[PDB]
Parts: sequence; C-alpha cells; structure tokens
Amino acid sequence: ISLGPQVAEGENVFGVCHIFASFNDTFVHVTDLSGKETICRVTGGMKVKADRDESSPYAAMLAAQDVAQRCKELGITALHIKLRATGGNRTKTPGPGAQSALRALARSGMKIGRIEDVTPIPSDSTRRKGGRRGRRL
RNA sequence: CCGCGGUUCUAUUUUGUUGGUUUUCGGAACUGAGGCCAUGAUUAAGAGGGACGGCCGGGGGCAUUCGUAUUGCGCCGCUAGAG
Repeated sequence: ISLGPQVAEGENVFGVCHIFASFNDTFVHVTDLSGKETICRVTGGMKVKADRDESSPYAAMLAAQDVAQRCKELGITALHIKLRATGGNRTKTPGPGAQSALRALARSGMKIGRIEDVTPIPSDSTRRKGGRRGRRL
C-alpha cells in the first residue's frame, strides 16, 4: 500500500520502459509487466519550450529523470527496457535522445533489466512517402 | 540388260501372156513365264529436328496459404501536448 506494493527486500518490482526515440521527439513510458497499466510518460516536447530541442539529449535526459523520480515515488526498482524507433517504412534507427535518456535513467538510482528492440519492421512496407526522386533539399 | 510366249498393220517380189500371188514373206503394234544384275538406300556433320533419363531454374498461367507493417475501428491506462 501507500503508492507501492508490500514486497519484501528479497524481491524487487519490475517495470517496463518504452523508449520511443525518434527524430523530433523522444517518449519515455513506464508501465507494468503487460503494458496495460501506465505509471508515467514524459517527453522532450513537454520538457523544452523551444520546439526544436524536442529530440535533444538535453530534453531527453530531463524526461528520463522525471519518470525516474516518479518511478521511485511508486517504488519501482527494476526496469525492463523496450527501445523503439519510428519503424514502419520510415527510419529504423533510434534518434539522438536514446542514449541520453538511457544514461539518465541509470544514473537516477534505477535498476535495469533486459533491453530489447520492439521497432516495427515490415515484411515489406507500403509505398514510402517522398516520391521516387527522394527529398530534394 | 538377255533371250522364249503373248497383238494389229504395213515398203517391197519378179508363180514375166493379164487374173490370183504363199507373199508367215522382212519389220512393228499389245504381253506372260523366265535368267542375270555383287541387284539397287554415300557417311551420319564439334549442322539441324525429334525421342529417351535424371535433374535444374525469383521462367509462365491458375488455385491456396503465411507475415509484420500502414491506415481505420472499439475498450483500458495516463497526462497537454502530438506531428
């Protein structure tokens, strides 16, 4: 009770941290072992007010620390991690804020379980946006 | 190729007293049974066609099935952002 379980010292509680680290934004989302129930979600867009640094490591680590103190407020100790890119037909790589948010969570008194990639990879996608001539800049 | 059967006609004869001539008279018309030919098919193209045997191949047509992705929908969670 009291915003946490009654688990003894012998066993620790495992959360799940979805790090949707794309370009232009990074999501850190802590949930239970099914993901059905959520504890906290903080993103760079709601942490920086410059509209450009939504994917910056500066805003990403601040998001990670905020969900970290909230997780400790709920007594969450261990944390399996699911890293996720944009996926689909678009980019399949994590953005800049993945490593900063990951490092911030470790250094904020949290424990780390297993990191796995849940990036959506199509067998073969639909027509990707941009035309056949690419994005001529 | 060689002889022996097997048809229709025809240059000439002179069986000089006319007549009848035998003129098969000579040769050419159609053919059956033969003999002989060393009897008679160039080779099978590092040309081609076809067959046969085991494969081989995102070759093609039809039918069936699997995969996540994307988009949309319905609940649940949570915050004011998301893009």
